[PDB]
Amino acid sequence: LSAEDKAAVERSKMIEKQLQKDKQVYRRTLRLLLLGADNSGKSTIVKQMRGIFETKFQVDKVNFHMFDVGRRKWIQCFNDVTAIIFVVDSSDYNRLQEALNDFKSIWNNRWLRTISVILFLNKQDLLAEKVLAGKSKIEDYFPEFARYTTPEDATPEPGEDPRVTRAKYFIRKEFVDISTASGDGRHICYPHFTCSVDTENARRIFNDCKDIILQMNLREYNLV
Amino acid sequence: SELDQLRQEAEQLKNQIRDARKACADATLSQITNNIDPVGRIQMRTRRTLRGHLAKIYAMHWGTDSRLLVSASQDGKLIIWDSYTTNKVHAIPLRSSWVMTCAYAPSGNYVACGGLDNICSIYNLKTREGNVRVSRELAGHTGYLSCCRFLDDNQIVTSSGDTTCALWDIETGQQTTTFTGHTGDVMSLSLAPDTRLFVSGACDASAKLWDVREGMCRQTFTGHESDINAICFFPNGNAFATGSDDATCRLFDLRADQELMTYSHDNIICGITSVSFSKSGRLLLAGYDDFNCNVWDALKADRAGVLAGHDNRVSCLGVTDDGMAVATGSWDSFLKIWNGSS
Amino acid sequence: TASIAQARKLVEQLKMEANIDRIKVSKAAADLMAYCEAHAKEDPLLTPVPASENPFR
Amino acid sequence: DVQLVESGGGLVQPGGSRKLSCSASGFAFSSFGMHWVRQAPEKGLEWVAYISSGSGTIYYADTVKGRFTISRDDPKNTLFLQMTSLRSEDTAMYYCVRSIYYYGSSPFDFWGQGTTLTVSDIVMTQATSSVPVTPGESVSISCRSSKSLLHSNGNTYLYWFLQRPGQSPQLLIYRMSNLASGVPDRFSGSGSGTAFTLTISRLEAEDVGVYYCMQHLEYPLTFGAGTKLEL
Amino acid sequence: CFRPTNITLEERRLIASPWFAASFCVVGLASNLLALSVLAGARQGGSHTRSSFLTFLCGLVLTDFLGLLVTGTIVVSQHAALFEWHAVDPGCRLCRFMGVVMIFFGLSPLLLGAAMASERYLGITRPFSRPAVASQRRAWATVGLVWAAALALGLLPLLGVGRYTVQYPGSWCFLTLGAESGDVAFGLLFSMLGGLSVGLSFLLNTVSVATLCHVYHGQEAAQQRPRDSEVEMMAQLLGIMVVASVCWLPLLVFIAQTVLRNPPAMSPAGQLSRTTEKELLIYLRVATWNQILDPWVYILFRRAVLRRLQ
Ligand SMILES: CCCCC[C@H](O)/C=C/[C@@H]1[C@@H](C/C=C\CCCC(=O)O)[C@H]2CO[C@@H]1C2
Repeated sequence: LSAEDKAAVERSKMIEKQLQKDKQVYRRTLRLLLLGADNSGKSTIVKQMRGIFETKFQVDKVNFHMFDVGRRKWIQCFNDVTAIIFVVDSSDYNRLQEALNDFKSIWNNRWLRTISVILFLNKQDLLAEKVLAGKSKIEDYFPEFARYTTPEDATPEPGEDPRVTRAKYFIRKEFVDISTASGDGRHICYPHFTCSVDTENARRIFNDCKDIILQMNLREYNLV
Repeated sequence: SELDQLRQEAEQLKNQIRDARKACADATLSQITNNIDPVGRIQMRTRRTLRGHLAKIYAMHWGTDSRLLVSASQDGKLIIWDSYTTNKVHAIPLRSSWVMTCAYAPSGNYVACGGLDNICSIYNLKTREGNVRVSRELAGHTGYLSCCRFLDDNQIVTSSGDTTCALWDIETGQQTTTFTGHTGDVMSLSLAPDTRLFVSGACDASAKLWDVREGMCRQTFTGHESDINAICFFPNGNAFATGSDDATCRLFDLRADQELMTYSHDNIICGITSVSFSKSGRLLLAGYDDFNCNVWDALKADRAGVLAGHDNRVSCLGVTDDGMAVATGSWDSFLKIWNGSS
Repeated sequence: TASIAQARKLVEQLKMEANIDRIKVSKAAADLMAYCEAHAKEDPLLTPVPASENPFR
Repeated sequence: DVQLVESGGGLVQPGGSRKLSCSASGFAFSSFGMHWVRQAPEKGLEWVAYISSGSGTIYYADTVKGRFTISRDDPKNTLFLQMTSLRSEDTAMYYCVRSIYYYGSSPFDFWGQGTTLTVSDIVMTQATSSVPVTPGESVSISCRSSKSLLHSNGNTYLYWFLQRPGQSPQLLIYRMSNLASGVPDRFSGSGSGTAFTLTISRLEAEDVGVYYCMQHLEYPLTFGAGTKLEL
Repeated sequence: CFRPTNITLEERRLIASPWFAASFCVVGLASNLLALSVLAGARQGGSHTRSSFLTFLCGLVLTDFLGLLVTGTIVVSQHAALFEWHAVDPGCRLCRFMGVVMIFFGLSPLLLGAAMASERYLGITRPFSRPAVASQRRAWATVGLVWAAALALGLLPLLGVGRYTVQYPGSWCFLTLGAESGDVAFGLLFSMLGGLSVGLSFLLNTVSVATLCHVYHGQEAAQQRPRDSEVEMMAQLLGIMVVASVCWLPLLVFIAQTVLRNPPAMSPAGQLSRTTEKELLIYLRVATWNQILDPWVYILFRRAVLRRLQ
């Protein structure tokens, strides 16, 4: 090396030092993909917790990087995200089948075979009113809802109508039934019953991500 | 009535073109190149490994001096490498980390990149301040930026996921020409050596040849069964090769206006991400989803060799202007420089 | 009237592509074979150079 | 704009101490290595010290090693030179010089205006001290080195500078052939091995001055005696 | 080092059987190689890089394999050729080499076992603390210091603190169970490092189990997915909590009590009681299996490894 080459190498090693500083921030920040429909209300949930609309929030000294977008080609970019936050609106029965087909594409995607999905069934307060009114019948859209019975393992909140619980868990079962169709434990769906004005939505992502991270470690130690 | 009649005329025109292509298909490239000797086994070793990217590498581009190259990763870092020494010459922090393409200007004074932010950012490498700064942000595409290539220091061509390609005036920041006609997301483009034409491949499984100055589509090439992900001009400018998700590479001829040869193998069932030619054009290098890069004999459609040095998808590759080496980028965050030995 | 306007443009485009001059595939194949042959010696990847002339030793 | 202002110079007693400061504005100071170069009255240039970007590498000339200390303050963009045991041999104009090193960079591209201090090895040879010239005529300047400046990587580390009367030196040619930014194309550098030539086609009034050839093959950086052009 | 030994003909096949310490080497080497072949296959894939578990695991398998190969050849050879130890090697070089290789390979599995427990503890109790990349170049630093700490303890008898003497039946050298100042200083130091390493593995692997069961008993976790991976981890941790403690604690306690016995267990002439000589031999063979079961409990007992073998 000449006198200038050694100085050039010194420049190169200072760049590597700056890349190392940015590496530590990169791993300590979790990347979350936010998917849904126009009426899903995902834009409200991210705003309450605070092209690509990125929002960064920190919970319990853990940094979360959530990319809100709103696709077979640009979905390859989000191949190493910790979790995919899929949000649907359970109130609209007409578009639930569209969401179910949309969810099937995400879950069975070739590049999303190892990404857990933190499914959100948004607007549960609105869903209860629709079932309570009784003007719209789910059996019109889903004939199998007539032969559906609430499992004994269900844990409805106090002051909740049993009719709502039967309808609420049927919507969840349709999404969960898609999750158990395939995957063989590579990825796990984490359904939740959230609403727009819910202040606990940040922790539901936090606890689920901890389980997602924990299940990644246990696969390393078990040599899966 | 009128709409039904017009769409019937389009089918008649398509049959007219198909008959015209069949008329000039007197022979096959396979029959023509049967007599020539094979290239043998192509053995390339990893001379250099460029480490420092902390995420998937999505694009790389050599400078015209055949020594410096720029690579883009989704850790939000554009890095320019001295390939001879593996020294990092620059580290450009990107405003948007979702970069999908990068280009090195032929003059060497500028680099460009852009991704899901729908912006092509031009970076000035030669400033009196000693740092790389953004010189232009080219806004106007309504979809993600998939590819970009400089014609000179003032002109750049970008293809987007909004089904259109654009030619930009960098000084004024406005797109002088817009190239429309693709019905799917345009995934790649390649400039002709004289920079008068460029081909683009989209997800409608079609490749269109565009005239830069005139601004219209000259020819449309079909034959793929899935999305085209990669495209590269032949070194003489009279042909180009494409790569699709159907695990096939096709060699199209501009003047014959049809496919000449298909590069596929029964073992290969994965999509192709990047394609390039050697300096003489005898070798067609393609990157694959199965973590490997297969070097093909362009004339005989034989797999000449395999570059197996990555633990994840081969996302990009490129051959130097002097033909001395080929770089391969991968989702495992490494770049490798390959060439053979006597 | 969006579909009818698009139909006219698509038909008009196919007219331009159908009026180009096309050479035989054998003629086109020969040019591709000729270019590879002429530049075979100056292709380092096809014919590796001696280690003294290889910048990536 | 890029600026380099030196301060702290002045008349000092022999054996005393003085602190020179170089404030940088208009460029990324922390990315550039910095040199101090001095010029004794009616004499040529003499390199004093070097501190790299990031302060990892520091070099001194033998005539000043142990007495001078060079340091930088990156947050304040200030370059320092702590001097001790000052001798009458240290009476010179001290220049602050920036130099960045990467593939294709142009080191020594900008010099400061300099500060005056008054106190109460490859050999570069420029045998021709002065050359009588006329405007519009081509002039050639020759430089010689005791060692071959051509390195095994292909670079020839020879720098050509121009110091117009009353002005700081300006970079003309870096690595023996490349033309510095902002320099007219009439200047051309040609050389081989140990013999180098600077050709100036169509000489003008501004080109009048002293020309120095410097080697950057190894430390300490050494300057030629200098060739003066006069009308 | 030429301790006088008189092995009775009755004990030549009852307690000091030549095959007693010969079958352990055959089984021990086979298990480590079998558990290293599968480890090599997983390493070649490179699909496990977010945790440094494979780095510690690779070191543990290599340490156990070498410990059962270096000491294995010495013991087997002495039972067939050159039975005498005071005549084949009159100089006290082989015994010092034997003494260093016994302590180094008798403490590295304990220290590595206490290191993998810390990796499992941080990767379970606080998943967010562990980064998503192992940085194996810096993972070997912990493995390297473990060997450095173990080898440092093994050179104290060579530096005047403790000594190595031939033990019963006369085919292996180990730290002398005397009452001298060096013997007490070195006898307890070996036990304290060994006792803490087993104590640290047990303490950490109990909190790790106390965390998985807390998750397993979780109402949401029970219905969130089929929790079968956490079950396999409890079994793996409980295997470590049993194999490590049962195999090593009797040996460490035996050394601690023997050195502190009043009157000393070793006569001033330099002869141990015959009852104590056989007890140390038996406890050593108990601790031998820990190097034979580490390739099993850590690797081969995995349901995801048994499937690959078939
Ligand atoms: C502090 C304990 C260190 C033990 C490390 C190592 O794990 C020992 C392994 C055993 C060694 C036992 C050594 C001596 C006893 C031999 C008794 C006999 O002669 O029959 C060799 C016979 O089995 C295997 C190899």
